[PDB]
Amino acid sequence: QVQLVQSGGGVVQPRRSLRLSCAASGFTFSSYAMHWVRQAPGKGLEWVAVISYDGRNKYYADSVKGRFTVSRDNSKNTLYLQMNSLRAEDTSVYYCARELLMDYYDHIGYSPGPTWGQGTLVTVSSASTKGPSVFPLAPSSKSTSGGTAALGCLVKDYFPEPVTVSWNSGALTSGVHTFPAVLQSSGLYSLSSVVTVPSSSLGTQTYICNVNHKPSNTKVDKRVEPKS
Amino acid sequence: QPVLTQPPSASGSPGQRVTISCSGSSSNIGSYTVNWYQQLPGTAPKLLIYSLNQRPSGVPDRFSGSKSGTSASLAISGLQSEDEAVYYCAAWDDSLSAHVVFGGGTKLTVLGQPKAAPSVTLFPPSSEELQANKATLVCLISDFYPGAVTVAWKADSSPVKAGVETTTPSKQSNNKYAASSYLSLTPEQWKSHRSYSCQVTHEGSTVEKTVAPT
Repeated sequence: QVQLVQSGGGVVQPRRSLRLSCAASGFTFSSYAMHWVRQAPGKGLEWVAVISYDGRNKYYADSVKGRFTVSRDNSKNTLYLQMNSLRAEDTSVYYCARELLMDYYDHIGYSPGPTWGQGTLVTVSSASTKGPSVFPLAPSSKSTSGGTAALGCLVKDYFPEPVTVSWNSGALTSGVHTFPAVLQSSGLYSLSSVVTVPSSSLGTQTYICNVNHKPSNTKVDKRVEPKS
Repeated sequence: QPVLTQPPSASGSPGQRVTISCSGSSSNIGSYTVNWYQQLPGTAPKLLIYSLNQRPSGVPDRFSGSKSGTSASLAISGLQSEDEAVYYCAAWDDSLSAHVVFGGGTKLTVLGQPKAAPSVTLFPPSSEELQANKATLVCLISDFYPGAVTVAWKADSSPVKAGVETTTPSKQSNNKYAASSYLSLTPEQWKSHRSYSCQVTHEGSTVEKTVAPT
């Protein structure tokens, strides 16, 4: 069958290197220009590079010029991306893709064609295991509407994923919403967990968020109450 | 031009036609052909349209492409549920620093349940965080459909862009969507304004919540 298979992705620090490969089968690789395209989590496609069939001509995205090098070995039906001088923003899934037509034309240029690999994830980060700081998100008149109050916990600055949050050791589940984490420019994650409860309980019922960050073997139990 | 311009999102009901535009310039769409790609969650993009108006085998004939001047357009006749996907246009660009240029992607929702406006909750910085010399506003956005929102923050009435981090909407278990946005301030910034607001825009309607220092 016609296919491309990327390998080589993994976790790396910035200012280091990583080498990707893409093994083609089922078509005449040596007759086609080849592309690399990348996609950051939750974001759009970004072209990285193209290499001509014979390796004589290469073009690059401006942001990787001077850092990445595309190459190929036609005898092995393999495409390579040598990613030197890695930066955090190089974090992405990297796809290889075959050029649309076998030969080059004036009104076409280059463009990714019909054959794409499955992607390999490269994660570039200088962060290291760190447990979260947990802050209460106190209920207030402003988080209260219709006999229901919202209150929560802010789970800040941890690494890596994941964190789990329960409320009252599992005794509170209805109305609990733990949101997906944001990855901050600092390289650390934060998330929030919010519960909607009857306003009636804010006096009698105690609300404790139980935060577990297994990667750092940290556990935090924090009571969340109305402000003072 | 570093990104061909596409609408961030689109929607239609089964059976409807939709069109998705892609705007560029003379050095890309004006001079070279446009391709379209379809991407489903967690899967590689698929070539949908090449050479402006041609379909690979395995692509339904309800997809078509056109171009006029420096704009290109993907039309989907007779939407079906499986057309829900992100669509990207791309073209070669022969500027200085020639390159393939992608559009930013359009998330197309094929409407399968009623429109649902987001619930928004905005929390101010806690007193514990302020004592750590930090301040985070937390804007939690849930239960919206379709799954596309934009978030804008204000200090008093003025736009704030620095220190904003917003997640990409993710499906909830009930098939509506959630997102969150965080505004980082200094304690000084937080107390030096009368209020801050998080505004969420969804299908043309805005939901704003406001908090103020204690």
